[PDB]
Amino acid sequence: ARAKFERTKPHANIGTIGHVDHGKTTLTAAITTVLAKAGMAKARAYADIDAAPEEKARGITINTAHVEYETGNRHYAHVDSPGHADYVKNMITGAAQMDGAILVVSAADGPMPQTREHILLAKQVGVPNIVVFLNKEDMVDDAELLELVELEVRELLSSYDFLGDDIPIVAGSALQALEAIQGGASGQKGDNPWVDKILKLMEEVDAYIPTPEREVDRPFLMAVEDVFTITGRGTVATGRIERGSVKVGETIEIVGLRDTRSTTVTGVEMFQKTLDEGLAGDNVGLLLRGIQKTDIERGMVLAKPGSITPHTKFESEVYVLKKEEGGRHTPFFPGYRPQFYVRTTDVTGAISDFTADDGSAAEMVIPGDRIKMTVELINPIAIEQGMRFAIREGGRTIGAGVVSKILQ
Ligand SMILES: Nc1nc2c(ncn2[C@@H]2O[C@H](COP(=O)(O)OP(=O)(O)O)[C@@H](O)[C@H]2O)c(=O)[nH]1
Ligand SMILES: [Mg+2]
Repeated sequence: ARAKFERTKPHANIGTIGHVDHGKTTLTAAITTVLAKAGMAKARAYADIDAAPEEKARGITINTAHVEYETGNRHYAHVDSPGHADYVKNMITGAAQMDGAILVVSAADGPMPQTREHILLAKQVGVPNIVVFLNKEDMVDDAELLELVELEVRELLSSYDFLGDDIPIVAGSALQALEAIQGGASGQKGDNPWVDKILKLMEEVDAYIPTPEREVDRPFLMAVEDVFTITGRGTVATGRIERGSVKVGETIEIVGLRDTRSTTVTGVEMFQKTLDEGLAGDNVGLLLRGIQKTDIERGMVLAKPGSITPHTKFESEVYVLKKEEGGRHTPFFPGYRPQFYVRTTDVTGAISDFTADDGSAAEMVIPGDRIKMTVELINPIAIEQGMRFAIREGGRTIGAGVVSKILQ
């Protein structure tokens, strides 16, 4: 009968990716500017977005512009960054979630090394989907040429396991659309062909990039931060619920550092609140029946049973911090054994099997660069694909990783 009324339009986090100078920032400006004609955005000017501010977080410095807008279908947080290094750092550290990405490819240049590398990183950090905007169409007078670039991009996407045959590719000119608005174009479809292509891009983004599942609908996960003995019935484990929800009476697992163990949550507490249910984002104390404080310790996570498992070895994309950004001047090398900060604690590990983007072996990865490598931890800990971690030496972050593949 009646659909449920949605009080808020769906939300998704996207970003523009692609090679420097291909039009990422111009496209971002053009989107906000076209959508501002509908009343759905603050029109943001190129020079504004192009001057992206620095952000600090957990020891990583990244230049990143954040714009917001909506379509008729969905609200968007949109990230855009000046340089390649910002994209590596944002994608690896996860400082900007991407539910999907707009890959901007210059028609006049075709895909370029950072085109490949941003698709690579998109695959490795688990970006679900990509929409391509083939920019600078105004510079290519030749439909046969546009097709060849589009085929090359599809082939490139397919080689990183995106569905190259399904990815929408919209060809256009971000610059011409912005000039068309400045010259008086309305933002209504059919009013201006360059603006129509921006509107076409966003329709494709609305249709093709999925809205992420709500965090509270995902399987429960909480990293244990503190634990307390208050009565004999069990220990109160505290933390912030990273995702999902937990209810009194539910069976959860304690995962990592010790054999996985099942227990019943018999209470959920927040400040001044006894709850029946803790929700993602809530800082809670959870009473864990029959668990003694000695059985439980930071590093461990609480999780819906079977939703996450302990592992010791995995492939990852790792960024090495420059000394400028608080790292060391020396490269990472095979068999280096730093600390791996996994959610709450340092775990000792050894890195190995450095794999260059072309798949050849690498002898090292210098600060400021990124590489695929294998981590083996000394103790098992709850690991899943897309989990981020810091690599740390004497408490200082010297790199950043994202799990790309569980090996054991
Ligand atoms: N001819 C043309 N130039 C464009 C177009 N989009 C961007 N540019 C120009 O290309 C340069 C790089 O664009 P920018 O958005 O800064 O690229 P980014 O580094 O990928 O963000 C700028 O001087 C833009 O004005 C386009 O559609 N056509
Ligand atoms: Mg830019």
